[PDB]
Amino acid sequence: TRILTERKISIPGECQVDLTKKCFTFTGPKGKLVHDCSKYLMYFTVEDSEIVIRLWHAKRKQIALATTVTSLLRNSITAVTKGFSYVMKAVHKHFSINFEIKENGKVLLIKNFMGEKAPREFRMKGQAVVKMLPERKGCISIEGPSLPDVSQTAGDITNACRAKKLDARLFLDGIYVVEKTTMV
Amino acid sequence: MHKHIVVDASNHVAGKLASKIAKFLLEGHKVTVLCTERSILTGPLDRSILKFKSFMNKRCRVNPRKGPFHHVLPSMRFKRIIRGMIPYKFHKGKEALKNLECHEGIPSEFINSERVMFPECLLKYCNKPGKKYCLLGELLVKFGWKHSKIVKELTDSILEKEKELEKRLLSLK
Amino acid sequence: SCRKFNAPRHGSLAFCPRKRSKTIRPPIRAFPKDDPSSKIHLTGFIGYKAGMTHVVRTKTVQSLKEILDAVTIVETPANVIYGVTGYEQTGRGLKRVATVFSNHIDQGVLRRRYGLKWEEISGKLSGLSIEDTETKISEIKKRSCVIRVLVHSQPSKIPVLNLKKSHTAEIQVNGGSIEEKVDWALEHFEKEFNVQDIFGVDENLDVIGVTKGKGFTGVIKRFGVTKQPRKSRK
Amino acid sequence: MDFAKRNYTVPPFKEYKLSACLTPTSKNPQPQIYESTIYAQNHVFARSKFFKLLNDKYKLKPSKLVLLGAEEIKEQVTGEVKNYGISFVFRCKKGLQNSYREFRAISRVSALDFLFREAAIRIRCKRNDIFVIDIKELEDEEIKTGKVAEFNQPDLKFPVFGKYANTRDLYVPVNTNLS
Amino acid sequence: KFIELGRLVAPIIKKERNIKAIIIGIIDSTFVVLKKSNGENEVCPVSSLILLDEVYDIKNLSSEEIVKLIEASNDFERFKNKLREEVKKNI
RNA sequence: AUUGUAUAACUAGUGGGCACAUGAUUGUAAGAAUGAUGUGCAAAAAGGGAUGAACCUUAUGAAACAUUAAAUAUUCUAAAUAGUAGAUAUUAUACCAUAAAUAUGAUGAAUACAUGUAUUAUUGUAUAAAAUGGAAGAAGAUUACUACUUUUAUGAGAUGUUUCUAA
RNA sequence: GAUAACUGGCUUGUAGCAGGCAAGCGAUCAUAGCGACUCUGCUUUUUGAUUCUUCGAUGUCGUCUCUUCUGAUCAUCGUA
Ligand SMILES: [Mg+2]
Ligand SMILES: [Mg+2]
Ligand SMILES: [Mg+2]
Ligand SMILES: [Mg+2]
Ligand SMILES: [Mg+2]
Ligand SMILES: [Mg+2]
Ligand SMILES: [Mg+2]
Ligand SMILES: [Mg+2]
Ligand SMILES: [Mg+2]
Ligand SMILES: [Mg+2]
Ligand SMILES: [Mg+2]
Ligand SMILES: [Mg+2]
Ligand SMILES: [Mg+2]
Ligand SMILES: [Mg+2]
Ligand SMILES: [Mg+2]
Ligand SMILES: [Mg+2]
Repeated sequence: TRILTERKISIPGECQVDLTKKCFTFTGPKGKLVHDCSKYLMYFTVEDSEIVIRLWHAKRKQIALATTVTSLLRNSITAVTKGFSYVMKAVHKHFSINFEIKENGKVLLIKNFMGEKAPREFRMKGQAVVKMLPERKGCISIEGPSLPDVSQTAGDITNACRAKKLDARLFLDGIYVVEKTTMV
Repeated sequence: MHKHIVVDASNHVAGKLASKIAKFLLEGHKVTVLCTERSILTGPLDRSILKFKSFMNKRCRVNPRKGPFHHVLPSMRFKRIIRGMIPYKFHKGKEALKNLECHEGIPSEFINSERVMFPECLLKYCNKPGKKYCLLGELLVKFGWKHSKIVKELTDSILEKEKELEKRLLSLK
Repeated sequence: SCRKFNAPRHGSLAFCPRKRSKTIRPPIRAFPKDDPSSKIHLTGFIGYKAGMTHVVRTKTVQSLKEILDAVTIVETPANVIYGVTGYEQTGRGLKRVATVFSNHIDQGVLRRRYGLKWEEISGKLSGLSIEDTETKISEIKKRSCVIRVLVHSQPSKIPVLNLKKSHTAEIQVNGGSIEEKVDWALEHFEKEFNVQDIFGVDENLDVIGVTKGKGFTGVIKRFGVTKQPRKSRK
Repeated sequence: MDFAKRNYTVPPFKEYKLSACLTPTSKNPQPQIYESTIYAQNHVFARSKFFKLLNDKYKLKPSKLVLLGAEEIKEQVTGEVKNYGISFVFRCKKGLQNSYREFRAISRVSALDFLFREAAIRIRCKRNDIFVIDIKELEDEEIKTGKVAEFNQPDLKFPVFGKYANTRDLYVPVNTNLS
Repeated sequence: KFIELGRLVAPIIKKERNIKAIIIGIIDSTFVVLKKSNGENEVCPVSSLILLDEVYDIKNLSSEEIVKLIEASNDFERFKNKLREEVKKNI
């Protein structure tokens, strides 16, 4: 338990940040985000183009939270400058899979998964969209301004499209994430 | 000497505020409570559900009509807390309960009347800082309170809008 | 000790306790949801039960069939509109705002409101002014969310019933706009509407009524309990 | 004791210098004298603690002893905070153990009472169960604990989180600031 | 405001705050050493104090010099002062 | 230490006992059976253990005023939410109304060795299953729980001061 | 009821239901599935041991009809 802990975060010039009491507002070219920081028991001071977070007389369970809330707010800076992109490619054996997109990238429709008649629907989270890729012919890319909406949606397709009641070490049919890069 | 007092119940612990009121009634005053859906209950949300679920199990087996009743509204739930402090069976406690009134949010009559707070019951000055808690009306939505949305809108608009001498001294002497 | 063999219980606990109803025309507890896109239309009616016969019909499945079904007949004369209410939303719940009646009210409603000596009480009373009703309709249009009308029946056209008191009811109006709903209902004062306007063929309904009476009954006809053996006393 | 609610500058325990010997007899007149320092609340409690210590190192029963003289020691305090290191032996459920602590206080009477406050949580024993060996003033470069070494560095500044009300009344109106 | 050597302090309650003190040394995260007006040194926790907005330099001073920087109406006279504001609201 | 001590004559009730503390014999064990020393209930008031024959303070006529013991001070309920610190598990009873072998975490705790591996002390969770709707006395409490000190106050035919009745 | 046959109460030898350690079986592999020699528990559902309440009286075994409750779950539901 040290006396003084400190963390610094350097912002770029194109991403503008202004804060009221215990609330953040990020405005840049590729979108907008707002963040609530009132729940934590810490101090927030915006200096000249840098965010400083200080914390006095903490124990070991409170020291570890200072790094986590730093990296969470660090991701929201780059997310408004550069969007994210997650590429998920479907692998199949003896059957084929068709991808249908409805209402401008808000609904993904999956058909003929292992030869079943009932199609599956998936909604998208807040501030995200899905597009096809005609080049690689077997994958799609989820692109959005914010990271936790994108990374939650890709995890939803992987868990819901697995096969149950059968031997999973033999069948090997699903949708799997290939790469995670930024939009630019 | 007996006074009439309007109390804002927000930012208060639920059990500790009801302790100080029950002595204030037994000396013969009159008191009214506003915004009882914003009191605080300490602890996680997960224990506070388990406590209320055990209260919903007690019912009379022979005739369930003549059994323990479970009120849902945050006004009528706050009245059951204050009744545990007062000897409500004798004549001494029957009189003190006739001077108590609680309400949901802020009604129309009390927009201009002042309010008070208790410094022995506020959360910033009662406990240690940095532990988890929950509200009262947040808990009662899961048990079947039909209307928690309209009360939030009407009260917040109310809480937004409020945020020749020397001659007479010589003549009268 | 435990019970030897398993068996379900006799009777339903959803209807305990069993009491006689307080009125002969029960109110409606629920009404369907309104959509602001669709047209303005009523939701209810009042009728009288007549009898029962049977018809036959066809169904193809290829070859046809002959099915024999039993139908029932309800005799429905027209109904007249004579009032408009309004309800608002509060913190506690729905609360009434105002009530506006028409000018000339039939004596059938006067028989319903005032039982005996209805000629004495109705002659003494008097109506509202122009200025009273112009304030109430304004306070309906600004504060209401649910608008309902008042409908009374016409039992004097069926002389078998020996009835001159007319039953009254409340019927919700599901339509486009709240201000548009009041202007529709003010037009229809003292004007009738038939059964053909609301329901068409192939539309499922709900029926609200009162059952037949059977008096003081035993245990077997009330619940369904198995009798005792023949040898038993008492 | 004006600002605080208990006397933290003059604790109940004090410092007494004791001395005793045996009662003279015919076989042995003029016997040996001993001396020590025990920490207690009065000289009667310090008489009982010291006579039990003389039972263990030598076979001297306390019924045959005689108390010579006991005086109290006080220190002219200036007010500078110093560093102290206490070594002691405490009795617990399983047996005896010996440990070592480092503190920071004004005088060695006050630095002893900061040990009793820490021992109320970590050890959970009555105050008569700890036997103190020695108290010494520590100079620099002997500090073996980072807690003392963190506060010894000069020019310290750190704020305070405000959580105490400034009025002893039953009710105040809303928007009065308890600063 | 911070905790430092020379910070002026007072009792916490808004009444009964007539006497002030100066921090001499820092013991721990929650304990401080003061100097009264009489000259005795008291050890007292932080939770009994409130801070004032003034800092002195005591790096070289003696004992007595820090004590340097530390430092009735009847019923008839309360009849006049009530009378003066009585007419100002009457106008 | 005791103002008396000692000696005769006449006559009633009782001879099914039980409990607490210390220590034993038989029995797998028992609110089981049977002995030893002390004090009680029986035959003993008031105050406290929520309630209870035996637990804890405590000697006796009718009353008034002040001081304490046993036990308590958020509210029912007379009396300061008067201090340092830790506990996340719907935690909290002297007799007293149950929990084990075993497996693993955490401390600005200590000692040995190379920021971490070994032991020791304190402490948390799992192990932990029942018959109408439930018992920290209850409402409820995370500063009303647990550990260790100093002050203030409330509170018994107790103990002091005054009036009156009994050989 | 100073003293048995029936209900209730304290106890758990007997009854029932679980645990800890790991010699071995399983084609090699202790722990997929089982587990010797030993050790620690819970429940009141068999049968005992004792004699606290009832002998100026509390109607015994089994069956028929009917309601409600417990988890140590036979199917039905969700996972590994
Ligand atoms: Mg499987
Ligand atoms: Mg039938
Ligand atoms: Mg017969
Ligand atoms: Mg007797
Ligand atoms: Mg008694
Ligand atoms: Mg008890
Ligand atoms: Mg009181
Ligand atoms: Mg007193
Ligand atoms: Mg006496
Ligand atoms: Mg007395
Ligand atoms: Mg007997
Ligand atoms: Mg029986
Ligand atoms: Mg057995
Ligand atoms: Mg009977
Ligand atoms: Mg009988
Ligand atoms: Mg189970």
